[PDB]
Order: sequence, then structure tokens, then C-alpha cells
Amino acid sequence: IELSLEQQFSIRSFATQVQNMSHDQAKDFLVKLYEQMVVREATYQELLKH
Amino acid sequence: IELSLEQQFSIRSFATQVQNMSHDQAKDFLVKLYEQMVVREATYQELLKHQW
Repeated sequence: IELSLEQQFSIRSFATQVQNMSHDQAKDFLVKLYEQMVVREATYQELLKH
Repeated sequence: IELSLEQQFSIRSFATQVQNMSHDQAKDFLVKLYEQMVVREATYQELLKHQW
């Protein structure tokens, strides 16, 4: 639950780049990021269960 | 990557919701989602450590 300074820097920096995105770019990025998350969660769950 | 059928359904569900967002809604939700991904990652790292 406690984030590192580097994690916090990454989020704050991402947020500044999101503000330059068009409507179309933000939408395509959302769907791609959700897909990355769902795949990554499945990977972690497998590692944990093994 | 090759997605499972359940992943395909979840992502399509999410795509329907997104394609109906305004510019500002999509930007705001993107920053929230990225934060949630980082937090989840931190949580998983904690769970792995508490096995080994």
C-alpha cells in the first residue's frame, strides 16, 4: 500500500504526458493499458499458485 | 499476446464503456487506472515476498 518515491514519480510523470493526449489517443491507450493489466494479473496469479 | 476467452470478454466489456467516454473522462480515468496498476504491482510484490 505504501508506494516508493520512484513509483510516485512514474505516476506523476505519466499524468503529465496524459494531458497532451488527444481524445482518440487516450481512448486507445486506456483499452491497451487495461489489456496489459489483465494479462499481468494472470501472470502474477500463476507465479503465486505454482 | 493470445488472450483467453474470459480475458476477451472482460476487455470487450471495458471497450464498450471507454468508447462512450469524453476526452476529459478518458484522460482522468487513464491516470486513475495507471495508479491502480502500480498499486496492484506493489501488492503482488508483497504477496510474493510473504511466501518466500
